[PDB]
Amino acid sequence: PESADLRALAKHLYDSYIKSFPLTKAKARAILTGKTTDKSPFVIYDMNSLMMGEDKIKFKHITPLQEQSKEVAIRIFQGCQFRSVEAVQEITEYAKSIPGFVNLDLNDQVTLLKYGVHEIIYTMLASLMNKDGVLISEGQGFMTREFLKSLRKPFGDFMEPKFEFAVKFNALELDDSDLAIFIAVIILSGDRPGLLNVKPIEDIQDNLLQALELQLKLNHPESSQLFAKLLQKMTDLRQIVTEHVQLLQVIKKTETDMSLHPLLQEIYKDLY
Amino acid sequence: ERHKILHRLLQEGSPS
Amino acid sequence: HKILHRLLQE
Amino acid sequence: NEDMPVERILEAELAVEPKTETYVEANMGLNPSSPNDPVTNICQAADKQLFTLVEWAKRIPHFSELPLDDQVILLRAGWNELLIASFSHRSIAVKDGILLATGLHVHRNSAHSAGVGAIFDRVLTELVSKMRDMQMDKTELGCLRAIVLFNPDSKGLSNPAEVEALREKVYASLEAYCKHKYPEQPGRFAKLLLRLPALRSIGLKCLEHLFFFKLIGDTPIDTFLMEMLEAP
Ligand SMILES: CN(CCOc1ccc(C[C@@H]2SC(=O)NC2=O)cc1)c1ccccn1
Ligand SMILES: CC1=C(/C=C/C(C)=C\C=C\C(C)=C\C(=O)O)C(C)(C)CCC1
Repeated sequence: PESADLRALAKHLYDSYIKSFPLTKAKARAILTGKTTDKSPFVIYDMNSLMMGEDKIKFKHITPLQEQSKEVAIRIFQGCQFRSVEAVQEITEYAKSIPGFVNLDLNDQVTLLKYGVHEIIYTMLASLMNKDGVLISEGQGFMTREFLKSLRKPFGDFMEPKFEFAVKFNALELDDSDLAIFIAVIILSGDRPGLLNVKPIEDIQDNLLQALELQLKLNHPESSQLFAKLLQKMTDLRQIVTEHVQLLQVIKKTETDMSLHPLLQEIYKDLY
Repeated sequence: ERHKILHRLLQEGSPS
Repeated sequence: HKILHRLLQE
Repeated sequence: NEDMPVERILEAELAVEPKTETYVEANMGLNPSSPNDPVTNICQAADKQLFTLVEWAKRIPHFSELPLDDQVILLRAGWNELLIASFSHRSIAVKDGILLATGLHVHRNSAHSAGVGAIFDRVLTELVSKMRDMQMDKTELGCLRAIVLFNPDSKGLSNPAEVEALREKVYASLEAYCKHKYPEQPGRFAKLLLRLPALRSIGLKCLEHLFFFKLIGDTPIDTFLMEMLEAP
């Protein structure tokens, strides 16, 4: 399209991105560094500390969704699941703000969410991570990488791959306006298994890609081949998702009472 | 497959 | 890895 | 020439097809082996192409200049993707099937009557038809394959940085190539790059199967492949 258009699209996306996602990379980064005086995240680095961060909600109001009694490893696993349930909702809302998306075949809309959701969650998860940990619960806590990595049986390495991706991803130093465009690019992927009408989708992603390139050229002039490097991450995300799915099969085989949240079972069924 | 819950979110959105 | 390696240096 | 000259990448592709002669021995005239199972034919073709893949790697500018142990790491990490991309593209000519390097034409249902459906159906929809619909040329496939070869995240690599820089050298050449040759389509470069996610997830599912063939065996498989197939 035309420049003025690509820039408007960029601005449109950024705004609904601010509207749909509470802890932006900006706010996130604000916390992991030092900015904003009000409350530093409560650091969870071991069993007792988890307890303190957890049972803090015990003082706090009773919302939770698995108040212990069930081993450390599983409480954290179920916590990620619930955070993911929130995320799919924030993501679904953003998707609806992307021009021409709700005008697509309803079955194609769901397929895009089905395969795009986890790729986005892992992309945005990076915004909340540094080399030592990830912010949790709207940034009220900070769970260390060493603690997650020490979990028992198969849970010991369910986050380590995400951290590794985050390290390289953050190396591109994108900001929320860059991310807002990229996420949309991910959602509007014409290669998802099972799509009925590709043409409409690729036509929309085509414009989003042009917007992203311009956005990156203007917002990152000295960053060379950033556009290409960023699209390459789309293949990495693909791997983190199949790898996590494989890890899910394992848990299912070694954990007697697995049980996955309904919205998640819905997404993981017949996936890739 | 169906994905009934995704449909809900797409159609009506998220409640409080 | 014998094969792959042998083929690489000739 | 210019770090990553597009002309040599095409040459590496050209220099190691197919191309006459080969497209006849296993689909019209005689044929060795004489097996009675269709997953076997693809594994045979894969093994054969593994030797050629090394030949190709040496022709891509700067590969053979890298440290020998790094060369090994890269080919062990990208062989299945590099290979899938080759036969996927070679199969544009055919409607709903694949063309192996040993001259064998594998058909859809055959893939089904072997329990390798879907994974085979994804190749036709997610790879072959896409390359066909946008008509990616041999130069573009060569560069995409080169981008894949030079993967910096391959565990164990001695100096990741220098591999990423080669991959960037490739990104630049491809982009220049696309603009010069395909000025009418500005987003062709991104489109070529967005062929890689499907190659990636498809390649991973392919390795999942191969290890669901090693553990059980029964009339096992060719060497070198078994050598590649010992996980990274
Ligand atoms: C380690 N953190 C940060 C969040 O980190 C996440 C890790 C993985 C996911 C994906 C989920 S997990 C699964 O199996 N399936 C999914 O969709 C989502 C978020 C915790 C841990 C406990 C409580 C809250 N936050
Ligand atoms: C596609 C495919 C599979 C594996 C293929 C691999 C790893 C390489 C193929 C290379 C070829 C076919 C090269 C050539 O002939 O040039 C498996 C067996 C899991 C099942 C059926 C679908």
